[PDB]
Amino acid sequence: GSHMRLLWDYVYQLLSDSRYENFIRWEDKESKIFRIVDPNGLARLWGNHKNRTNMTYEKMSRALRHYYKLNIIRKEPGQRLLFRFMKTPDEIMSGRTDRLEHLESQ
Repeated sequence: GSHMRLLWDYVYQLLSDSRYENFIRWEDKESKIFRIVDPNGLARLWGNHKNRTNMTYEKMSRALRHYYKLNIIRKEPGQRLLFRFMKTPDEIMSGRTDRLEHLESQ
Protein backbone atom coordinates (compact mmCIF):
# COMPACT_ATOMS: atom_id res chain seq x y z
CA GLY A 1 0.00 0.00 0.00
CA SER A 2 0.92 3.68 0.09
CA HIS A 3 0.13 4.12 3.78
CA MET A 4 2.34 2.32 6.25
CA ARG A 5 0.65 1.06 9.40
CA LEU A 6 2.05 1.99 12.79
CA LEU A 7 2.38 -0.67 15.44
CA TRP A 8 -1.06 0.27 16.78
CA ASP A 9 -2.27 0.84 13.20
CA TYR A 10 -1.03 -2.62 12.39
CA VAL A 11 -2.74 -4.34 15.33
CA TYR A 12 -6.02 -2.93 14.01
CA GLN A 13 -5.55 -4.85 10.77
CA LEU A 14 -4.59 -7.93 12.72
CA LEU A 15 -7.47 -7.39 15.12
CA SER A 16 -10.16 -7.42 12.47
CA ASP A 17 -8.75 -10.49 10.67
CA SER A 18 -9.07 -13.99 12.02
CA ARG A 19 -5.79 -15.39 10.69
CA TYR A 20 -4.03 -13.23 13.28
CA GLU A 21 -6.45 -13.87 16.14
CA ASN A 22 -3.94 -16.42 17.41
CA PHE A 23 -1.41 -13.61 17.79
CA ILE A 24 -3.80 -10.81 18.75
CA ARG A 25 -7.56 -10.28 19.01
CA TRP A 26 -10.27 -7.82 19.94
CA GLU A 27 -11.53 -8.44 23.44
CA ASP A 28 -13.97 -5.60 22.93
CA LYS A 29 -13.88 -4.17 19.41
CA GLU A 30 -16.31 -1.37 20.13
CA SER A 31 -14.52 -0.52 23.36
CA LYS A 32 -11.29 -0.76 21.34
CA ILE A 33 -10.01 -3.40 23.72
CA PHE A 34 -7.72 -6.10 22.44
CA ARG A 35 -5.63 -8.92 23.81
CA ILE A 36 -2.28 -9.89 22.42
CA VAL A 37 -2.90 -13.57 22.10
CA ASP A 38 0.55 -14.58 20.96
CA PRO A 39 2.97 -11.65 21.11
CA ASN A 40 5.80 -13.71 19.66
CA GLY A 41 3.66 -14.50 16.68
CA LEU A 42 2.39 -10.94 16.58
CA ALA A 43 5.81 -9.37 16.59
CA ARG A 44 6.83 -11.59 13.71
CA LEU A 45 3.88 -9.95 11.95
CA TRP A 46 5.27 -6.59 12.99
CA GLY A 47 8.70 -7.46 11.65
CA ASN A 48 7.00 -8.98 8.60
CA HIS A 49 5.19 -5.70 7.97
CA LYS A 50 8.23 -3.49 8.49
CA ASN A 51 10.43 -6.16 6.85
CA ARG A 52 12.78 -6.34 9.84
CA THR A 53 14.67 -9.28 11.28
CA ASN A 54 15.25 -7.89 14.78
CA MET A 55 11.63 -7.03 15.44
CA THR A 56 10.55 -8.76 18.61
CA TYR A 57 7.67 -8.36 21.03
CA GLU A 58 10.04 -6.30 23.13
CA LYS A 59 10.33 -3.88 20.22
CA MET A 60 6.54 -3.89 19.90
CA SER A 61 6.07 -3.25 23.61
CA ARG A 62 8.42 -0.24 23.31
CA ALA A 63 6.00 1.25 20.84
CA LEU A 64 3.10 0.42 23.15
CA ARG A 65 4.81 2.11 26.07
CA HIS A 66 5.20 5.16 23.85
CA TYR A 67 1.58 4.95 22.71
CA TYR A 68 0.43 5.25 26.31
CA LYS A 69 2.00 8.67 26.82
CA LEU A 70 0.85 9.87 23.44
CA ASN A 71 -2.71 9.02 24.47
CA ILE A 72 -3.01 6.20 21.97
CA ILE A 73 -3.24 2.87 23.76
CA ARG A 74 -3.57 2.08 27.45
CA LYS A 75 -2.81 -0.81 29.72
CA GLU A 76 -5.46 -2.49 31.84
CA PRO A 77 -5.34 -3.39 35.52
CA GLY A 78 -4.46 -7.04 36.09
CA GLN A 79 -4.28 -8.66 32.65
CA ARG A 80 -1.07 -9.54 30.82
CA LEU A 81 -1.39 -8.76 27.15
CA LEU A 82 -4.62 -6.82 27.35
CA PHE A 83 -4.62 -3.34 25.87
CA ARG A 84 -7.32 -0.77 25.30
CA PHE A 85 -7.07 1.89 22.65
CA MET A 86 -7.35 5.20 24.51
CA LYS A 87 -8.39 6.67 21.19
CA THR A 88 -9.25 5.52 17.72
CA PRO A 89 -6.95 6.15 14.69
CA ASP A 90 -8.95 9.21 13.62
CA GLU A 91 -8.44 10.77 17.03
CA ILE A 92 -4.91 9.44 17.42
CA MET A 93 -3.78 10.95 14.12
CA SER A 94 -4.56 14.39 15.49
CA GLY A 95 -0.90 14.94 16.34
CA ARG A 96 -0.53 12.18 18.93
CA THR A 97 1.10 9.63 16.64
CA ASP A 98 2.32 12.33 14.25
CA ARG A 99 5.88 11.99 15.52
CA LEU A 100 5.38 8.27 15.75
CA GLU A 101 4.95 7.88 12.00
CA HIS A 102 8.63 8.78 11.74
CA LEU A 103 10.13 6.32 14.24
CA GLU A 104 7.78 3.46 13.37
CA SER A 105 8.98 3.66 9.77
CA GLN A 106 11.89 1.41 10.66
